[PDB]
Amino acid sequence: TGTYNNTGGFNDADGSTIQPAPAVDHSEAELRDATDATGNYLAAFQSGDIEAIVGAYIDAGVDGFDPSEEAIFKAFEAARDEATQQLAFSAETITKTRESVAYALKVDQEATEAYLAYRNALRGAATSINPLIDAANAANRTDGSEIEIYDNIFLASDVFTDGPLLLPAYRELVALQTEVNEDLEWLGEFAIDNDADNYVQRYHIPAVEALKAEIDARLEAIEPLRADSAEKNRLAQKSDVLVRQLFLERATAQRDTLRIVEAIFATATRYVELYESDEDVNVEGKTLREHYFALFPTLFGAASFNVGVLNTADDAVIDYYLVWDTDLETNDEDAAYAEEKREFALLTYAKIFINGQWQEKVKYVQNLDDGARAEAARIEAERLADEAYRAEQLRIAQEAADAQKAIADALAK
Amino acid sequence: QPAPAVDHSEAELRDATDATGNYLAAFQSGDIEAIVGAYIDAGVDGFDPS
Repeated sequence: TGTYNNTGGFNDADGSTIQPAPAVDHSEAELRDATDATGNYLAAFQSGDIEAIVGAYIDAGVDGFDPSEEAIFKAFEAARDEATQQLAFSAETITKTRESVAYALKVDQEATEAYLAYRNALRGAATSINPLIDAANAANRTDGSEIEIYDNIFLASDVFTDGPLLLPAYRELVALQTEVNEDLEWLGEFAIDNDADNYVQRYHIPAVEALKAEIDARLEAIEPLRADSAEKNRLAQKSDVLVRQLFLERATAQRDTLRIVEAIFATATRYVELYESDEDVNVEGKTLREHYFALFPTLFGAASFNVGVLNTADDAVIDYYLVWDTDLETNDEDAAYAEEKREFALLTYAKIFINGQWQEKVKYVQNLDDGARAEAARIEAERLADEAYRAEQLRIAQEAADAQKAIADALAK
Repeated sequence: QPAPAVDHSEAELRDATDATGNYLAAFQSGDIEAIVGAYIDAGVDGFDPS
């Protein structure tokens, strides 16, 4: 049950029912295009000039302008139908934006998980390597010219920080492995034992071999985590979640404005329709057509408030499409999404107690209307039923009396 | 409700009362933002405005 007028509660034709939001990547350009496809419809309404509104949303008609009320009613009905369709599209825009936001959250969640795993692996390798380096350095008797004195790993890029860079550390580890493999081959020479001031001993080779084996065992496990971290950090940089939140806010404001636009058009259509009509009954000391005319002053303020909100909602997107303060210090952060979500939810909660003021008046007038229309059928229905019942009762009684006369004449014979 | 003489320790009273007094901290503060943040669930990551 769903129409411009309905008695079935929440409706999907307006954007009030529940809808799932799987993580599906809808590009921000798609959001911008879909939102601008509707924002062009509201330029005349947001301007506020009545002449522009009547020129844009109302059709002039045949070259010879017909001033009869029927053409005016038809034009208003067409405008109302167009507004209804625009509202139907703005409904689906919301779900599109929500799915985009969900995907944008999932990607950088996975990216930061992978980064943490890779950093932990690097920290473990750093913990494991250094003691063997010290042990091998302690067991050296050469002059230190070709077989140099080793230095502690990660001398520049401090890995123990929470969010440091991690490529220079890997390159330093690779360079250390290369240096170890280079210095290992000179241990196989024949004239390395030059003199007492520089020579080799028995325990240098086992230490060097153990260090090389540990490095080779660590790198083999380090590699896949580095690859996954790089791949996932590159992917999460191709989507921002803040602009999608802004688009969601803008589309919600657009739907809110389209609601009152449709309400105004429907009110005008119904007011024009009830001209000199049989259904224009009188209630509460006034005519039914009179009740509709009183709705405009409140709508002209509620729509003003909605347009004031939508103007800021529109201006926010244009100035913050691709610029700093929308992307932040690192690839994954929820300290900014949470605050904006909180503010948006608070604004959504607050606005549900404002539109209801005019919603209840519209519901009151509409309720008067369908109550009168539906009550002006039950008398006729019951009258027809009672007439049929009485006719059937009389017919049955008459035929029974005829049957009694029949048996009378039969057994009297 | 009846009330037979049964010894419930004052520490039990304090714990049972504080188990409820934590619920009313946001309401007793009086700030509407704290109330809506504490007693109302935000929902799915994509905030549904329906």
